Amino acid sequence: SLMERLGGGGFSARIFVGLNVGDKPTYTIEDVVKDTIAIRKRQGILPDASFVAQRGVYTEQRSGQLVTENSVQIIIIDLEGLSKEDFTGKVQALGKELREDFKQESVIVEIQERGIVQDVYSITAEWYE
Amino acid sequence: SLMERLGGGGFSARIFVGLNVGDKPTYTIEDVVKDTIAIRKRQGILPDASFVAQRGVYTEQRSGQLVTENSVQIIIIDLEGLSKEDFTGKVQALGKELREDFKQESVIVEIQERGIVQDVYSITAEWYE
Amino acid sequence: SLMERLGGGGFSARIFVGLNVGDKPTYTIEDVVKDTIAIRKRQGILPDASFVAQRGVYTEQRSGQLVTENSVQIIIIDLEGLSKEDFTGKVQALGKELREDFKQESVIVEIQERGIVQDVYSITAEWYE
Ligand SMILES: CSC[C@H]1O[C@@H](n2cnc3c(N)ncnc32)[C@H](O)[C@@H]1O
Ligand SMILES: CSC[C@H]1O[C@@H](n2cnc3c(N)ncnc32)[C@H](O)[C@@H]1O
Ligand SMILES: CSC[C@H]1O[C@@H](n2cnc3c(N)ncnc32)[C@H](O)[C@@H]1O
Ligand code: PRO
Ligand code: PRO
Ligand code: PRO
Ligand code: NA
Ligand code: NA
Ligand code: NA
Repeated sequence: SLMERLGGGGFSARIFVGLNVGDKPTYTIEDVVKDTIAIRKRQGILPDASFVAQRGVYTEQRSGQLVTENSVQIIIIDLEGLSKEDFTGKVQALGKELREDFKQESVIVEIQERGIVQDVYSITAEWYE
Repeated sequence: SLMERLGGGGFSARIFVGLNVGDKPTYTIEDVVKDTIAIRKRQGILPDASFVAQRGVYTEQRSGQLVTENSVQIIIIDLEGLSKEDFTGKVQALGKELREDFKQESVIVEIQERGIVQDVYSITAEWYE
Repeated sequence: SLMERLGGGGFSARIFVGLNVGDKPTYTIEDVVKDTIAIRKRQGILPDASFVAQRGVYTEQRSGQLVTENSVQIIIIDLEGLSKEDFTGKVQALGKELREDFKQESVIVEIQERGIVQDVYSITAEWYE
C-alpha cells in the first residue's frame, strides 16, 4: 500500500447538529448524512466526511430550558488542498444550511488548521422576539 | 442567522469514562449524561456538552487484565469564556466525581486551549493494596 | 484519587476504517476492536484505545462512486511515553494492517503531538489497474 502524506494547509472542521426541535425528538443521523451530501455536492466539493451519533445537552438561549437530545458530530478532513478562505467559507455555508434544514436554534462549527483551532462559531437563529 | 465567533481563551476538554466495573458491564451512556448534568449544575456552570458512545479497551493496572467495555467520551467546549484555572479546575472536579460515581479505576481527562493539549491526566483510584 | 499528569511527548492518533467492501456492508466495529487488539499485542504495545462507531461517506478513487457506510474511528492516546518515531511507526503499521485485514481501498491516519497534527496519511491500496 502507498502511505501518502496529505497536501495542503491541513484544514479540518467539526460541526455539531442537534436532532430535537425544542423538546421533541425529530430527526436522525441518516437525515444529516443525506442532507450534508446534497449540500456539499451543490458546493462542487468532495462530500467525504464522518458522522458520529451522540447524546447532546444544550441550554436554550431564550427560555433557559435544558434539552437532552440525540445529535450528530460531523468530522471533515480536507483532502482537496483548499485555501483557508475557500474551506472556511464552504464549511460556514454548510453549517448555516444545516441549521435551517433541521430547524435548529444553534449549530456549532469549529475550524482547525493542523489541529489548531482557528475559529469556533455558534450559528444562531434570528427568530424574531 | 448570526455567525457569532466564540469568546475567551478557546478552552475545551475530553473525558473518557468506562461503563464496566472490572469485567462486568454495569452502566449506560445515559447514566453518564444525567450524572454529568447534575455535577455541572452544582458547579454553577452551563452543562452543555456532547457524549459519544464508544467501545473501549483498557489494561487494568494491578492485575494486567485487558478489559473491553462500553465507554463514553464527553466533549466540552467552553461557551462561557472562563479563565484557564477556572475551566481546568471544574473539569478536573467533574472527572474526579465521575470516577467515584461509576466506581472506575481510571478516568482520562484532556484539556485543550485552541485545540493544543495543555494537560492529559489519568485520574486513578487509590484503592488500598 | 490521584491526578497524574501524563508523561512523554503527548502523542495521539486517529485512524478511520470503513466497514463496507465497495458497496457491500461487510464488517462490524467489534471486528475492528478485536483485530486492533491482536495487532497491537504483536507490536508489544499496550492496546488501550477508544473505538467510535460512525456513518462515513467516501468517494471511490477509481470509479468515482460515492459510498455511505458504517465506519470506525480509532482514538489512541499514548500512555507509555514512546518516542515520536516509535509511536508513528507503530500507528502506521497498525493502519496498514487494518487496511489489508478489512479489504479497504483507503485508511486515514492522523498523528498528533499535543493535539497539533504532525501528519495526515491516506494509506491506499495498490490494486493493479
Ligand atoms: C448547539 S446544540 C447541538 C449539539 O451541539 C452539542 N453541544 C452544544 N453545546 C456544546 C458544548 N458547549 N460543548 C460540546 N458540545 C456541545 C451537543 O451535542 C448538542 O446536542
Ligand atoms: C480509562 S478507561 C475508560 C475508557 O478510556 C478509554 N481509553 C483508555 N485508555 C485509552 C487510551 N490510551 N487511548 C484512548 N482511549 C483510551 C477507553 O474508551 C476506555 O473504555
Ligand atoms: C477512508 S474511507 C473510511 C472512513 O473514513 C472516513 N472519511 C473518509 N474521508 C473522510 C474525510 N475527508 N473526512 C473525514 N472522514 C473521512 C469515513 O468515516 C469513512 O467511512
Ligand atoms: O434547536 C433545537 O431546538 C434543539 C435544542 C438544541 C439543538 N436542538
Ligand atoms: O474501571 C473499571 O473497572 C473498568 C476498566 C476500565 C474502565 N472500566
Ligand atoms: O474500501 C471500501 O471499499 C469502502 C469504501 C471506503 C471504505 N470502505
Ligand atoms: Na476521503
Ligand atoms: Na451550548
Ligand atoms: Na489506558
